[PDB]
Amino acid sequence: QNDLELQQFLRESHLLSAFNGIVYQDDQVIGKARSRTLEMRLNRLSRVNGHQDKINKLEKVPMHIRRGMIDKHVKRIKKYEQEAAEGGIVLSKVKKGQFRKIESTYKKDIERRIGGSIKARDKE
Amino acid sequence: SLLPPTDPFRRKHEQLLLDKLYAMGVLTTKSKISDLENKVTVSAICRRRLPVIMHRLKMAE
Amino acid sequence: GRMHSAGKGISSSAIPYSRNAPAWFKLSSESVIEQIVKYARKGLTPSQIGVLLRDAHGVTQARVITGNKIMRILKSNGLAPEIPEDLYYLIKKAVSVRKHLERNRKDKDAKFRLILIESRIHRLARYYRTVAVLPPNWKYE
Amino acid sequence: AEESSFMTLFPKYRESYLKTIWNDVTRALDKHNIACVLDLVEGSMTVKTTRKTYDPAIILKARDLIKLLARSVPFPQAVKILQDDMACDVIKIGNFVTNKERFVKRRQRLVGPNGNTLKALELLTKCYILVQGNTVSAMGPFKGLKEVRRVVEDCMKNIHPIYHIKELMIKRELAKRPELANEDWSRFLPMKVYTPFPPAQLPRKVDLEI
Amino acid sequence: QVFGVARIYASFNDTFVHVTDLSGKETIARVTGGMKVKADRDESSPYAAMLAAQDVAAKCKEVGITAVHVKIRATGGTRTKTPGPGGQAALRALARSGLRIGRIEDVTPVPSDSTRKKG
RNA sequence: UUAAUAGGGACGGUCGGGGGCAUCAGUAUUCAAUUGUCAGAGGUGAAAUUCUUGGAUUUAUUGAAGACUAACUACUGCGAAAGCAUUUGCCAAGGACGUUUUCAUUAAUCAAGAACGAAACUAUGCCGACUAGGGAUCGGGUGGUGUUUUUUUAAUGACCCACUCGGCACCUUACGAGAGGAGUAUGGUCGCAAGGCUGAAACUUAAAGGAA
Ligand SMILES: [Mg+2]
Ligand SMILES: [Mg+2]
Ligand SMILES: [Mg+2]
Ligand SMILES: [Mg+2]
Ligand SMILES: [Mg+2]
Ligand SMILES: [Mg+2]
Ligand SMILES: [Mg+2]
Ligand SMILES: [Mg+2]
Ligand SMILES: [Mg+2]
Ligand SMILES: [Mg+2]
Ligand SMILES: [Mg+2]
Repeated sequence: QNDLELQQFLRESHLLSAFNGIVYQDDQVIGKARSRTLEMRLNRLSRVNGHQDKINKLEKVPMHIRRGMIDKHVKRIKKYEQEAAEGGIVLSKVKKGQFRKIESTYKKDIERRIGGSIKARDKE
Repeated sequence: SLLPPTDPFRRKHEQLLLDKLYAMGVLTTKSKISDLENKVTVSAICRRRLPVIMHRLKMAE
Repeated sequence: GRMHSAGKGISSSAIPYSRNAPAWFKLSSESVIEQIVKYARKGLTPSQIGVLLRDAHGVTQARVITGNKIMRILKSNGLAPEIPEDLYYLIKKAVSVRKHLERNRKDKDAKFRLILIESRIHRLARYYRTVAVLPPNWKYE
Repeated sequence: AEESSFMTLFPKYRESYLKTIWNDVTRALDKHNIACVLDLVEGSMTVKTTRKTYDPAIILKARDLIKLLARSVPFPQAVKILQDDMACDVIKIGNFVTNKERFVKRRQRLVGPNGNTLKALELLTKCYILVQGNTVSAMGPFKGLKEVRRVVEDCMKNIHPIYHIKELMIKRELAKRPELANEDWSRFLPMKVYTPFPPAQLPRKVDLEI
Repeated sequence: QVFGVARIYASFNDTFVHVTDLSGKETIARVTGGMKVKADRDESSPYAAMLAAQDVAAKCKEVGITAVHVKIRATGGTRTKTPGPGGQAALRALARSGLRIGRIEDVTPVPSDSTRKKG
């Protein structure tokens, strides 16, 4: 549990697969995988002491675009969950508000735009 | 930047680019590699034009 | 609302609103009474008697047709059970389970049910003793 | 030269997806001179050899392909089964434990939080793994399949897969150093009598008065 | 055409190529990958299976058989139900050697109920 | 006196992988008996260990022993929970439904007491005395309809739609007083610790080593 290299590899496995033996070592990893790996690490460390508003900020997007982006992404998740439900596939648990992190989330960098969840709905 | 940080090739080329740009005068300092993005600007190149350097040397008002 | 169970069934009979005999019923009130007496003499319980009369003789309800319940009709002519019918059946279900447990000593499930059946007997036996329908000294087995 | 044929039924929900990709499936199998049939009335997929079939063992791989497609495997991943190196395996997991809650927790352990454990195992073993119901479906090279079975079975026996993920990471590094090839790697790896009749019931207070 | 039965047992660590008469009582030629290689790591390789298949094919032609029925199997039991790499390679080699293949079937032992403890 | 959309019991066709005692089958594992052939077979990342020309592994026929009940297997069923998956019979038990059958308040919640009863390891769901719903599904019942079905031997279902009671869950909705973390510094206390080649000190001392 306290092994940094092992825990880092597991959390970052989704990015490494998307932007790909497997080059998980820091010296071997190159390209977008390096940039996305470094950003994820720094965000993880910052979350402990930095204020929630300042540490994470969604990139500015117009409303008609972001609501469209969220709607299409939600439809993709529903199809992914329904298809697994119709089959026997077991899926990782997700909290109620949060969006499930499908493969498209990592490749398309959707989270930086739409965010993990709708903060307004979480607040109420 | 996307090359691994300990790569000998990455460090060599980044220093060479810093070496060259400082010599031209586009870059004021050689210390920080991030300057290649933040402090590389058209104004930096324009600031080395002959009329501007005359102004800074006080050859013209 | 089942006791000793989690069931919530509501199946039951819906006694009709009107308390008069049906118009289509055209049999004498007395003749029903002799019909009741014969069945009890043969050995049927009051619940069984009502079913036969209702199923085959058009007796919707003995009280409605005759003005008195089957239990009072039988008692009026000397026919009365030694113990109430509901307690009468509960004791046998305990006896049958106890007989089964004697041969099957590893049936732990039957042991659990015998507790529920016996506990129901104690609650019912308590009630009748309170009303004096059952003699106070009476105890189950 | 009689034709060898294999048939596999598929669920109705997969009818829509199979219909779209059938031209791709036909094209992929046509390269090996294997004929295929998709019956949407009976809900079955059939693969058969033709007179131009020259590879005797390809029909077996085509049978595995239709099996994978019926089990909700995407075609781009399923089509790789036609390669010589690739293989498919199914690991039963329902028989290891008798408590339902323990079974679910151990199965969820295999997937891990956010799928991290499953994705890491796929990356290290180079296998496509799908955990479904009481079986674990794996597709990939033979060396990878053997490793996947050990982790999945050990997971059902209360050995956390994270230990196997760490063990797989170290083993790959060890394999790349020649001096220790002959040496064992164990040092470097992480380590009264029952009564049938119930007792009587205590009388209530009202019973005592009676 | 005289027909035999080529019983292939493709394990992860080895491959058996065994040809027998139709009854199966009379063994004709049994060759293993370990017989055809110098290292234990290479017994299960497709190369070792191919060498075994050709030698069996040559022996079968000497006896008189010209065709065979293939019965490939894996370890089965409570272990994997999938044949190893050698089984596929051996099957291809037999066709290349010139023996006609009659019929192919999977006869891996599939237990109805494994001897595995639930506790 | 009513006969609670309180409770108990009765009867009718049912439902269940509920329980107990026997019984049947199955492929697999292990062993054994014969059976063809000959140098390897299992296992590992490599090995070591184990079996083996007295025939291993493997092939075919046959027998026995213990365990188990694959695929069908489902966000399905039963059970108070723990738990329960082959066939057939017996023993009692149970749920819901149907009843114009019966007792007539016999009830609810319950500290005490009574019965049954290696492992964890990333999770999480506002709560309630609380409204109206949607789809799917399990068991029962009523009605409609027309396809499977079939005919004076007996039995006599499956599917589709509508209603309704009771369940396992899912997605939604109206209402409600429900009354320390992360660090930094240390003239204190208690511990751990530096060094100078070894031999080698009372001996400027051998051989052999270390360094170079
Ligand atoms: Mg009532
Ligand atoms: Mg009842
Ligand atoms: Mg009944
Ligand atoms: Mg039964
Ligand atoms: Mg039974
Ligand atoms: Mg047996
Ligand atoms: Mg059994
Ligand atoms: Mg069932
Ligand atoms: Mg239940
Ligand atoms: Mg079965
Ligand atoms: Mg309902």
